[PDB]
Amino acid sequence: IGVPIKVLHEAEGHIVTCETNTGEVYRGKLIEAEDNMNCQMSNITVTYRDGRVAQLEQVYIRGSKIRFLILPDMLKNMLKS
Amino acid sequence: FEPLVRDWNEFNDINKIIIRQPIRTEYKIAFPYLYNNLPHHVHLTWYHTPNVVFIKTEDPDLPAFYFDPLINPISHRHSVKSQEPLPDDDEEFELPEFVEPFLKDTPLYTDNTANGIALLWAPRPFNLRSGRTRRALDIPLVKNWYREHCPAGQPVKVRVSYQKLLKYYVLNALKHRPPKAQKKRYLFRSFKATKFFQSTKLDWVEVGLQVCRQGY
Amino acid sequence: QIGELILKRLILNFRKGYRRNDKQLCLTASKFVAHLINQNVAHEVLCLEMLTLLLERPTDDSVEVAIGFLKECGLKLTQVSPRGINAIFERLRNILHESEIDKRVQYMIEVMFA
Amino acid sequence: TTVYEMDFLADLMDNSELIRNVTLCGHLHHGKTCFVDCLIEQTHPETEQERGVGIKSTPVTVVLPDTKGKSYLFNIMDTPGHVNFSDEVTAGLRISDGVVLFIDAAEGVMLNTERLIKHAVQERLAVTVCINKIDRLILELKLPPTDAYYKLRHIVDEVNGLISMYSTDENLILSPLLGNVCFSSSQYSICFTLGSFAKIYADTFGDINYQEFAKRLWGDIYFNPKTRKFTKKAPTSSSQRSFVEFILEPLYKILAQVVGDVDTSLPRTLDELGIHLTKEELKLNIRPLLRLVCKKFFGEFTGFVDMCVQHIPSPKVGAKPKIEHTYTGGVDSDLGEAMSDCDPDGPLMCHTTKMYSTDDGVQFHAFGRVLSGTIHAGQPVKVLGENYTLEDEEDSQICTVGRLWISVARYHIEVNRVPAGNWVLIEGVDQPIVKTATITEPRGNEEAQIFRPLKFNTTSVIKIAVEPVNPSELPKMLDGLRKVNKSYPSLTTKVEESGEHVILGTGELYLDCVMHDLRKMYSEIDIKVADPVVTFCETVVETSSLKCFAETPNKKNKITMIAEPLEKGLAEDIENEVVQITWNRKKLGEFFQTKYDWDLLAARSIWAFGPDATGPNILVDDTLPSEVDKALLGSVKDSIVQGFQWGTREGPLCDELIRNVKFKILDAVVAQEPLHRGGGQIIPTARRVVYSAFLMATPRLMEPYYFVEVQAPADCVSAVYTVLARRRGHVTQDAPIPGSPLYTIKAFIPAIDSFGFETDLRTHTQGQAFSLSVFHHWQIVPGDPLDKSIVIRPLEPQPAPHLAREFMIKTRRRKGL
Amino acid sequence: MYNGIGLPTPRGSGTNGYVQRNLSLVPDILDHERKRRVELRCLELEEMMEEQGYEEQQIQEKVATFRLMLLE
Amino acid sequence: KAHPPELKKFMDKKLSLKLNGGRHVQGILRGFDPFMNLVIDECVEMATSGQQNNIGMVVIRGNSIIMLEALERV
Ligand SMILES: Nc1nc2c(ncn2[C@@H]2O[C@H](COP(=O)(O)OP(=O)(O)OP(=O)(O)O)[C@@H](O)[C@H]2O)c(=O)[nH]1
Ligand SMILES: [Mg+2]
Repeated sequence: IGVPIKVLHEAEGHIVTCETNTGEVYRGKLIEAEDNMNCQMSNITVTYRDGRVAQLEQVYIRGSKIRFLILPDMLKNMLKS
Repeated sequence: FEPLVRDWNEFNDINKIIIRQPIRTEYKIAFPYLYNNLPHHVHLTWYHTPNVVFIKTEDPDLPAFYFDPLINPISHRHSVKSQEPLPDDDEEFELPEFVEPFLKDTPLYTDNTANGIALLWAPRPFNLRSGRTRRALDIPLVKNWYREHCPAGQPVKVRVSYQKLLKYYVLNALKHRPPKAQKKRYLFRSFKATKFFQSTKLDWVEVGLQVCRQGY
Repeated sequence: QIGELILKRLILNFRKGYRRNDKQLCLTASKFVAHLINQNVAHEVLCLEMLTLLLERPTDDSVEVAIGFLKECGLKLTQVSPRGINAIFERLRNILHESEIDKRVQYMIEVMFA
Repeated sequence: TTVYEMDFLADLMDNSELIRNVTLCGHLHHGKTCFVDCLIEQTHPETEQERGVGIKSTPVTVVLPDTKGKSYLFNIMDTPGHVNFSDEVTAGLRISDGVVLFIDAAEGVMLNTERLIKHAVQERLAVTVCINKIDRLILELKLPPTDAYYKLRHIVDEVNGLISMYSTDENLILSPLLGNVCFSSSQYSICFTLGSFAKIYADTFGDINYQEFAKRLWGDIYFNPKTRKFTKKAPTSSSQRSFVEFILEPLYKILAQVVGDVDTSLPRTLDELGIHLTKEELKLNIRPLLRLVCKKFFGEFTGFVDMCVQHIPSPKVGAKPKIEHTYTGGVDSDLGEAMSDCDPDGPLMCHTTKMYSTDDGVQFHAFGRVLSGTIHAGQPVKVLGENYTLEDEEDSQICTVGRLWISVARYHIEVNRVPAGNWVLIEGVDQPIVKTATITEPRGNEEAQIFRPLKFNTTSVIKIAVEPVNPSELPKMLDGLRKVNKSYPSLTTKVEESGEHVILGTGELYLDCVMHDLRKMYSEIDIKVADPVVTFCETVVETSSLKCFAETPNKKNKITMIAEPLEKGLAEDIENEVVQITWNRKKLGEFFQTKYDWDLLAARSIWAFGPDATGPNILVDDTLPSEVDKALLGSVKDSIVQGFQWGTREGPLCDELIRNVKFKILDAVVAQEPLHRGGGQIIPTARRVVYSAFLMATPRLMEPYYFVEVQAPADCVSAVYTVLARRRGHVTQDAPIPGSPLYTIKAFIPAIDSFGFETDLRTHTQGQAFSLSVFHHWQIVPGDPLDKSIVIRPLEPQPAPHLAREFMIKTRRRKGL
Repeated sequence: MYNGIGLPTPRGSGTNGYVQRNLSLVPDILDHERKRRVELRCLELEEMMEEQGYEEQQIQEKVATFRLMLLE
Repeated sequence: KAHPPELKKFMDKKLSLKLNGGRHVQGILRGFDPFMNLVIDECVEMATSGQQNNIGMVVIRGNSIIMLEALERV
């Protein structure tokens, strides 16, 4: 199991930002993060490629189709590696 | 021991007590503060250390782990006991034919485990595996003997001896001073380093006779 | 030979009472067989077979039959071959703590342990 | 005489959905403090000790990773387990949300364990179990692995039966499949749930699904190798259950290899597990070696944190089913819901339950939970004391905050701010408060209530008089007493009108520690102390065959009332809050008639309950033709009940409480216009009616009893028998312990004769036996309290016919005159 | 058990300080209760009448007779 | 490993599915496997025109699943 993955699981319960492979940007609370990067989130704000926003209560995004995630800086303080 | 240092009160008004059981010194030492006026320089002792239940075996024949007649039969009984959140089969489940009981090539016991467990609750030197070596005078062989509680029918002679050995023991423990200081002259290394002392190996008895002749 | 014929007859009576669900006859024949095992005329393997056939599918009746047998022949089996005592206790604990047994078999097991 | 990590701690506090508040409870010596110690060393590689018994609790809050790595903040209230100190447990039980009950594998359930499951279910907490001290089945008791299974199953089923006994709703049955129980060995670094063990199985071996696996291990599932498919009963192989073959037998072999064959087979077996160990670390002795191997294989602590996280309320979910009980209104308009939000915002309603004195000075640190809002340094706040009702605000002293601390066992890490949902040690709120406090916002007032002060499971019944040696220092001693009344939850101190200071406590060891702190720390005066005696009660045995009726000073109102005895069931219901008259008379009536064939007219007649809200006596009103004088009786009921409760409290015989009695009004000649003459001078009239009936036609005395549970070897049973005979015992039960070489004895003993019974027992048997004691019930003392033909030889012990006589003559001599 | 018997130190006392235990040691009550008897005589009559009718007149009739016929 | 997606929470709920190709459908989750292939019942194609057409019960390959959004509360 990968070092970044452990740090992701650490962000469960925190507000995170996710960009997909298609560039839609989802911000909200990370409920569950699976080993393969599958992500369950809640109370989302989504910002599309045209700039428009929307609001969603509940989402789940497949790990493969995630480009990246932004996590809190609360985590930064795994320095062993 | 000799006493440490050397009118009217109301609580001992003999009309105002109820005496059902006489207070006695063993209570007065179990609970120093509740049962005692002026408790000073008193150490508060209490212990209910979980009674250890180790069953000495008779022979090396029977297996190590073995229900002993001495143990009380479980025979746990209750109502129609219960039923589980038991995920019944006939749906599916299967173990990939790699995994196994974590180590089944190993037997439960050997001709060394019953012994090895008996060694686990044994007096201080023997429950070990390794330590430093002590001097020969530093090893009291008989202390564990006089530290015992009810000699139960020995002449008053030996009971008084028991109590006086306990007294000496306690005074030792009580008056213990840390080393607090150190200068470490080495008499014999200082001697050997001079041009006047030589060294050898002798029979004990020989240097015994030498020391006595030289004393004379 | 005479006591042997008596043993064969008590074996017939015990297997009859048991196989035909006759509580009284099975109980009496088990009484004679336990008295034999204590008088040292009936072997330990046959008493083992009796206790095992009674505790094969223990109900109130068959477990209680084993319990009555044991209340008298628990000394012979446990002093000649404690293996019988250990097997009896373990099998009792399993069949009376892991199957749908009631206060009847519960208290029979309790009497056994007593 | 944690730089980049405390910030992380703060953000965890701020999440309020990554924290869990749990109380670590159980019986005596069953593993709590060692659990906590090995745990803080897992996180930090960075009186009591001589006692070997913990007396007062300690809180720890630490950050633990689970079986997925997500860190949590854990609030762990390590309690003492001596049945005499149950007070401390109650404290934790309020300010926490779940309970981890530690049970011993070798003993099972005993006194304090069952009593704590009772106290935990009646306060509606979460209940988890750790069956600890499992090596005592392998190394010590030497049990075939299947009988280890049998014993574990037995313990779980019995705790299940009891938790069902005290709680109606079959919402939860405990079994490790649900994630309710860890298996542990605090000192040998092993704690595991079926979840954690199956995940270990998966991670080291192939990719098997650990969840579905864990669903299959405990509880009579067998497994056939060929099919590789677990089954209910159908091996005739005479094989073991899934549990044995897959979890126990491997654990037996681990231990047996470590302690038996450390020299030969251990390197091989260690290879087969994946642990590598240095030459230097295989030169350890067997206990350190065993623990090191078990730590290296079993990982740190995942079983516990997993079980708890999975079944903790998480104060955010948390609060709502709690403020039913804690809060005096619960949820009405403003604060019930506000707290239920658990938002770090606004209201700032906190509950402070402890005060840990600083070694140096007199001051304390109040310790409490912040339900709503967020506390900061210097924050001006207003306390709400225990007597404060909304229309008596003098009780609220107004103050501020000096420092803020957060706790590991004995390390104080000072912070600036704390949000709702945590515990905190607040400096500055010491001087205003006593046992309980409710903190609210200073100068920002909306309006505030208090949570009902702590309720305790046991009644404090032992009595000790205190005086200084020279009265010159009576004030200093008084300082001292205040302080200890501060630090001990159920220590009740009162200065009795005969001029003394009586201290009222739980047991002999309790009072010993009280006086230890009294003489050691809080005041250095030399103090005399009387011998222990107990507090009594008054009751009757038959009805007042004739009545004395009291009439006003200004002879206006005539009050006729008699007395008679209740039955025990309904009086205990009065105590249990089962017949709470907070109902309407309708519910009262159905209750009474339905259950004990009480009269519906008896129900219409029942007015109130006496000594206080909870008083085992009853006041009844039965005179129909004057009954319709509701103009006058409906007027006078207030003074009537006041005089009733006064009379019940202040005692007729020896100034002590009465119980188990029913009084009846049979003629109320009320003054027409019962103005202020009546209203003022009728309360003593009422209580003299009470005394009149009571003393008139059957005084009797009542004294408490103690429940004693004695562990003992098989032989020394007779020994304890004899002891209990000397002290008026009545041993009830004596029973094997299943799977142990010990017998358990359960017996009663008059709390009078309970003094030194423990040490007497242990001395006579060379420490082998050991008893704990609890108050259980009162009872009739066999004497006639009121007989002048009974004279008392003033120092030898009385025989039974006169115990009550003596008992009064002594106590009044010091109090009643 | 040094139970408040003996010497602090048997030291300069001329004795060994050995202690032992002394082996040779051994009238409205009836009228108020009639109104109580009368009490349920109105309610329980009006109740048993309520069981067969709560018209408050048929029960007042059964209660009025039970009050007059009993007091007679 | 060979893990399941954690979707039991979403079982028998109405969902909005964003697929690759800018494709979007809506339907009730009836099941799944470790590859995140889905069974969706009462499925409706939301054509880029805005028009919606009922396609019934269908299989969506997890490969081409970008994102799902619940139209219910879980
Ligand atoms: N054999 C064995 N003993 C253990 C184990 N874990 C803890 N102990 C016991 O733990 C004791 C240490 O104090 P604790 O019993 O933990 O303290 P406690 O349980 O809170 O009891 P109190 O402090 O009086 O409430 C030692 O006496 C050991 O007997 C264990 O895993 N195996
Ligand atoms: Mg402790």
